[PDB]
Amino acid sequence: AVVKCKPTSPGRRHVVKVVNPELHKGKPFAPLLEKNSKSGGRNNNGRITTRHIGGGHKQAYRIVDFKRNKDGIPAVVERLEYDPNRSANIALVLYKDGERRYILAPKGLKAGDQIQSGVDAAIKPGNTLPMRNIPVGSTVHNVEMKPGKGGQLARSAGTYVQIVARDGAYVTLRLRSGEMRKVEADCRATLGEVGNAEHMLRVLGKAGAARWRGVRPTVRGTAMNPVDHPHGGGEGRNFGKHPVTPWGVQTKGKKTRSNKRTDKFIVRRRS
Amino acid sequence: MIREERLLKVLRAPHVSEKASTAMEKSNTIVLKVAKDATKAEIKAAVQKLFEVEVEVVNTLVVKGKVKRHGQRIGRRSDWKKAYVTLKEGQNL
Amino acid sequence: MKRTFQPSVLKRNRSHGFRARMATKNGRQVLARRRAKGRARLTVSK
RNA sequence: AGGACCGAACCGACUAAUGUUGAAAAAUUAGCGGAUGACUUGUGGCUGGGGGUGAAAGGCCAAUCAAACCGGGAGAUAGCU
RNA sequence: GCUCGCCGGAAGACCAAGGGUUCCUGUCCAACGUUAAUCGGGGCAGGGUGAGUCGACCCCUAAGGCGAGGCCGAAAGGCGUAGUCGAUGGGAAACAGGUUAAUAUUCCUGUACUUGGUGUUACUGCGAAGGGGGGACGGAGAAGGCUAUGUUGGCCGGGCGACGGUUGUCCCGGUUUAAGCGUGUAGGCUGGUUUUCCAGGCAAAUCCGGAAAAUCAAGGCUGAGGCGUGAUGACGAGGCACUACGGUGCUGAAGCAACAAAUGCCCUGCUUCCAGGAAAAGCCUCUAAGCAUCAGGUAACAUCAAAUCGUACCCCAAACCGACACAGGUGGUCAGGUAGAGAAUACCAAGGCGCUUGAGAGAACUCGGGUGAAGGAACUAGGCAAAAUGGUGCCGUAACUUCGGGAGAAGGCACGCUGAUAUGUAGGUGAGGUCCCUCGCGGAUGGAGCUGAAAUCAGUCGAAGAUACCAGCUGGCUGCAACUGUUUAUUAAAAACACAGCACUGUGCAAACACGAAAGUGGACGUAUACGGUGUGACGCCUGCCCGGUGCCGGGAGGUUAAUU
Repeated sequence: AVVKCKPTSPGRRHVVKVVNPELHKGKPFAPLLEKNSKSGGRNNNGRITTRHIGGGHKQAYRIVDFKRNKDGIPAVVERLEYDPNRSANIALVLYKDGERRYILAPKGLKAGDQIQSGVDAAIKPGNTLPMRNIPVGSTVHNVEMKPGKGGQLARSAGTYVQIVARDGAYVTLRLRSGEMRKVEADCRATLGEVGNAEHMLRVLGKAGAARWRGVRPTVRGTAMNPVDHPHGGGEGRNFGKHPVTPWGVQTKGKKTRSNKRTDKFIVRRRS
Repeated sequence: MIREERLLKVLRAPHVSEKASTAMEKSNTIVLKVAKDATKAEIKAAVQKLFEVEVEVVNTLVVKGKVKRHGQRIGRRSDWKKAYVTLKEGQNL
Repeated sequence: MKRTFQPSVLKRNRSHGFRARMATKNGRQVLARRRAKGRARLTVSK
């Protein structure tokens, strides 16, 4: 549920938060935990390569099964959990043979529900199978781009893909971006939408809330000096530039896609 | 723990001082200068063979040598190892 | 106030120690020039 | 519950006097702001000079940074004193 | 030596870092010491640092570093796999007393504990670089039980007072005791045991996980403190002997109870929230290769071993960073009495100090303060600076408002002391006794003793009772920025930067973008409810017209047009 906060202090007045009582309280399943090393946006040269990353809460990584290839063995959802590493929620599932895994929690799925993957699994939310066996028109998420590689499309909270056509060895997908894309039909997909669609209704309400998530301030170019940014300095508020990146490249309007090796899978670009 | 050639080179000198004399009267403990690289085991066996007395326990410290200036130049004395060698109740020498 | 030299033997030895000079070609040239000048102290040591 | 309120430690540095061959190459005294947070701090690490870092002041990068410091080209050049 | 004064959440004590003999003793005084200097952190000489259990080394990893081969690069080199390093984190064990001129959890006395080797003996499935468990983890908040510690009483020793009183409801001081061992408490968590079966745990598993029956209701785990023991002891005012007058020796009373009580401990808990909170080893268990009367495992007793380096002294400073014996800077630990909300503040204890030129004088002027007739902002750019307000409780409080606020708005009243209610009240704590008991560190009953705010009534002293230190000035109109934050270290803290929110725009993942001749990496172990760039800047009411210019996006016919031929 999305909840407004009362204005008992100025940084609270505009907080609107997503509170989900279905989520497990407390600690995760430890055997699927790995270390998660924060970067500050710096690469192996120690240089800031992506700005505005730093600080924010410590996080453990949950090992999540994007491949969903434990075929034939049914499973039941034990609980939904909060995962700091992504906007979606995850489900702790138990397989009939004693194994436990995490999966992306699709919308409507809850403790007790039964999932299953494989060429023959039932057409129902949370199930995974090759898209050559999902009816054209269906709605899927966690879609593979190569067979057995693992899901990569439509994982964020609320996203989904629609299979609009299947022909030959290829399906055509309407991605959430609006793009029409061809992907080979042996690629796996999971039925349903990713859960937590109300994610986009949060309002952080204050600056510290973005800091908790590891977002450092953005400094506008026109607030700098010429030596630092092409949007220069001035004398009072001045502009008169054509808006560019800090590196002199035209922001606003210039296409930067340059990938002839994958052009052929793009039926129609996003509009 | 021992080989006689080594045992003969481990004990360097008696150390004389009020603390060393009291340690003898009050605790049957003899104070020695020993080889810088000596171990408590070597010291205990060297004392037991050469001075022919039974040893209870050996305690050791390393003394930092004092520095002395000389106009623009310093001189430095040597570090050495002190041994508090406690004899057994039946005192000897 | 607070001054620029704040000592740390561990950090001293890591940045300027004998082994740190030996680790790179240019640090080994610091030591060459220093031996050719005839210095008494190649680095600050124990 | 809160980048909530008052207020020591702790962090800061709005006003004034003093000091200005100082007690101090930036402080002292009286007052002042924050004080569960975008807080504060110890230890160690990483980023290097047209480069870093910058909640952006051309700020900071070992007491003078619109291009650090050291050595070298080097006796640069100086129609100037 | 006797006084006086200063600090006492420090100006005391103890650590780390850093320094390195500055430590103790003797001796000396040229230079150093802002003066003299017999003195010194100064000169010279000698002395001094004692560890199985305190630290380091050691085992284990974090960020990150290095890196056999390897990938990449004119050379130099860059990156990186297996690995190997790297604490600021995890991993065995010791305490109280005594002692030196100077060390002590290290020496001594007493009493313990840990992990290995060896032997003996009884029992026994042992075995890892692997599996599983465990180690192992956040913020906030609540408050119950405790100890540290204090106060009073009791107890014991001593006292009878330089000046009115002081054999009593009087004065002073002491009333301290550890680890370890035993007990398993307040309290916290969790159902337990057996059997059977199984696509998981890279093979294997008697372990974990999963499934299915049976059966009992109490089982196990964690756990401050208390009590006992340790202690036949240590410590202890004082006493008696000696003393080179610095000391040394012998001896040694009481050593209890009640109440209060942490920010320490139970608590790595409990409750709750979102921002969802290291790793690896030690450890416990499971098997694999194997070994099978061997080995090895468990236990008791015995015995041996635990090396090496550090250990002096300064440490919020005269010994470290500041050229100085420099109003500066420097992380952690300890927290006594009275008043107090308090770690503020004032006065004190323990402890440490009077800050390394002093003596006089009592001009201007300067610095830092106190008081001020009448006036009260007339000062000045400006109330700059001063002066003022200042506590608790209760009564009371406007426009406006996003309904939280504004608000401690404003303003008012009370306030000491003594007695009564009540020789000490409401409450807190809780003994003897009586009874039960699955008998204990138990429950009920009982209310002694101890402790104890606040109110009303009456009285009373002063000019004044929040009496000192301490401790908001208040209100009205208006510009700007929503707000908390950030910034020119060292003339600018602001209206500047940031900010949540909004929009444009790029980006289908080997993403765009960025660091890199490259390999590699960040973005991200993310995937369009995502990531980057740009502008605007909470919220409310809203955001109109212009595509000629410049920029950008789309277009293919025609013209022009490169290398090439």
